[PDB]
Amino acid sequence: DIQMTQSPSSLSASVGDRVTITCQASQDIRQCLNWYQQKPGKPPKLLIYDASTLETGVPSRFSGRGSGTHFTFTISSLQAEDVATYYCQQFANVPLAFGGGTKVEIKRTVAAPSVFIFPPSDEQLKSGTASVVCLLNNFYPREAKVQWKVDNALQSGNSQESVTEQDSKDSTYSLSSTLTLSKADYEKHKVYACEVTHQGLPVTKSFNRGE
Amino acid sequence: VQLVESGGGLVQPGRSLRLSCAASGFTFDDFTMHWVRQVPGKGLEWISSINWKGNALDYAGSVRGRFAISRDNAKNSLYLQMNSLRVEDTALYYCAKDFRSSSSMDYFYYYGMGVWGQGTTVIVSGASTKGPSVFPLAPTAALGCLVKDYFPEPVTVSWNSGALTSGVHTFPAVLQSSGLYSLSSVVTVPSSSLGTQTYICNVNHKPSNTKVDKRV
Amino acid sequence: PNCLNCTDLDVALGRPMCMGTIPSAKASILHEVRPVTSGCFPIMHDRTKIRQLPNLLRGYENIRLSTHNVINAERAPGGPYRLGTSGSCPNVTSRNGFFATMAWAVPRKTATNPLTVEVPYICTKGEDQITVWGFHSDDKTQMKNLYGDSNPQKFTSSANGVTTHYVSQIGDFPNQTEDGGLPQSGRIVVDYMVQKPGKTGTIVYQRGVLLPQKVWCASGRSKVI
Ligand SMILES: *[C@@H]1O[C@H](CO)[C@@H](O[C@@H]2O[C@H](CO)[C@@H](O[C@@H]3O[C@H](CO)[C@@H](O)[C@H](O)[C@@H]3O)[C@H](O)[C@H]2NC(C)=O)[C@H](O)[C@H]1NC(C)=O
Ligand SMILES: *[C@@H]1O[C@H](CO[C@@H]2O[C@H](CO)[C@@H](O[C@@H]3O[C@H](CO)[C@@H](O)[C@H](O)[C@@H]3O)[C@H](O)[C@H]2NC(C)=O)[C@@H](O)[C@H](O)[C@H]1NC(C)=O
Repeated sequence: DIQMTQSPSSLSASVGDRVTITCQASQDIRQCLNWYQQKPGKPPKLLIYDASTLETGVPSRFSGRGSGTHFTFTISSLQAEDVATYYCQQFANVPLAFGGGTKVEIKRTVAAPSVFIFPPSDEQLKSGTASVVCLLNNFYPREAKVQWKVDNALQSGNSQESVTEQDSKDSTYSLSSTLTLSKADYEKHKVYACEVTHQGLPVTKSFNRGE
Repeated sequence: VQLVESGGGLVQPGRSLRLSCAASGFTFDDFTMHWVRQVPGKGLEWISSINWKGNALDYAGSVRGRFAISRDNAKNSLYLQMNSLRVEDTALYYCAKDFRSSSSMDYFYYYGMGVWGQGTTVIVSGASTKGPSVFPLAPTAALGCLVKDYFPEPVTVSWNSGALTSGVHTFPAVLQSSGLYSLSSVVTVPSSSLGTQTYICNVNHKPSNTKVDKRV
Repeated sequence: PNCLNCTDLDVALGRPMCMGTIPSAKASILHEVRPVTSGCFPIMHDRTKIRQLPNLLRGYENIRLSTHNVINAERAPGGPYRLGTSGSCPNVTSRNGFFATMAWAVPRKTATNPLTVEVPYICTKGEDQITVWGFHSDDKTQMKNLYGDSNPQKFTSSANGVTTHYVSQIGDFPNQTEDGGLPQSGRIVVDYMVQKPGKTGTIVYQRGVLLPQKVWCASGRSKVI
């Protein structure tokens, strides 16, 4: 079987940079390779087929080169809407093999995340559970440290995070931390605060119970 | 050119199910058709490929003997009958058109797959379907909806019934410690639009038939 | 003809990569009592007199293949047909190809009556025209995928007063001899009918027919040793 060793695994580069992705084959396919781009959560669009020819509508900054067992995919000038997971694929043998994929993200400036806080709703505390939400919106870089504070006390293991991918425009991320507690534990304390740690912003957005 | 995948959902390990790919916009009987799955988080994995006839069938090793590919050139539909399902058959199954109208009839009829569909979600699991609970997020301003305790993936969240897509952030679901999923959807709106503007979120979970889509 | 790898019968069949300029000569040597193809799709050659085709061709001083297809095969009687290619027949631009002299009239699926086709003499005023044709036959389950008939198919051609018959074979195929080496399920039988100047050829066929595209136009006499 032919193994597609696609490389890199994940890269990052500023807007305008030259992005390059190589795909090796374990055996000779000689032209029967082609590159796909992954629009996040959306279909694959074909960019390069037969390893060098350029598809209808795709821009000129995308180029493929190579033959035999070595193949090269290059973005001449990296743009922001190019944030995607790209895949090579050989169709020279009856079994079809796709490369491992390469995650492409933009290297931009430092963006301070807008911080908001949402208490557990009237509908949810009817059940007997409290879910307090802290939103980290439109920030870069991806790394950020948010610690929950209930009545001036650090919690650990009570919350979970979820980060969106880099947006095609403005190349930032958005984070959601979900502090979950039982209603028996939510009405024992009053002040809930969200302390975030980033480059742009120490910032705390807090609320009082039922105010 | 359109490719629509349908029939994916929650199934037991070992049982049977069948996906349907309704094609339109091109001569379906001239091209070879493909199947590619993508388990969430990982990359693309080729499943099967049928040519413009039903004469030639190719199967990846993991599915050989269990799955079956077929097509109907009259109703321009591609099919994939999966049997003896395994939990590692859980993936997002794409339907793909091969660009070349290669009447190879022997081999090599597969080429660059020009057109893909939006896929259908297949999750092989013996767990309970659970219907989601929709809680609002109380408020330039920022609002949203909270969908909590559901299984399985996916869920769909729309804002203003699809009219409002600008500034929308729907976060990937988080598998909670209980085995259920929980995500959040927020949209930034100006502070002028608290009066004279009602913001509504469309939460629908097809496995639990639980849509009833509610207001913020 | 400066072309490489490709045997004399291989060019005689119009195999891809063996289209080429054919010179004329007034003397020819005969060096293959058993012409052999190393290329195109596996053939059961002994079913017909097809082996003697290239040695018959060299007997003519001037020999040339038709520039245009003798007929267009897609709109032949029996419903619209695709034009066949194959991996055993590598076209230097496509992993698939086929003979330039014939076409694979494969239906888009129901049992059919015997179909009749006349073959014109499109070649010039006096040059004898050799018309090359044949039929495919595969095993029972693929004859169903390919055609609307797993029964043996009937074939017969007539030209210059020579009226022959054939009947295809299902199952128990001999191993793949004198081909491109790729494991196939079916087999091919090839025959040719010669058409004197002005006269037409006739072919009665069923599912699995190989319709002709490029016919030979041969004239003159070349001494043979
Ligand atoms: C390799 O295979 C190709 C495909 O059969 C051969 O190319 C053929 O080239 C002819 C040259 O006149 C093309 O002619 C015309 O094209 C139109 C539009 O596609 C078509 O509708 C007509 O019927 C006519 O054939 C033709 O595109 C092409 N064949 C087909 C079926 O499209 C080629 O000769 C082969 N060998 C090589 C490249 O050495
Ligand atoms: C051409 O014929 C093929 C059958 O020939 C043999 O098929 C068997 C498959 O079981 C294989 O033979 C092996 O040979 C060993 C001795 O050499 C035996 O000890 C062993 O048990 C086994 O039988 C082998 O793959 C193959 N060999 C040869 C030389 O053909 C058949 O499989 C092909 O489909 C057929 N091809 C076509 C196009 O008709």
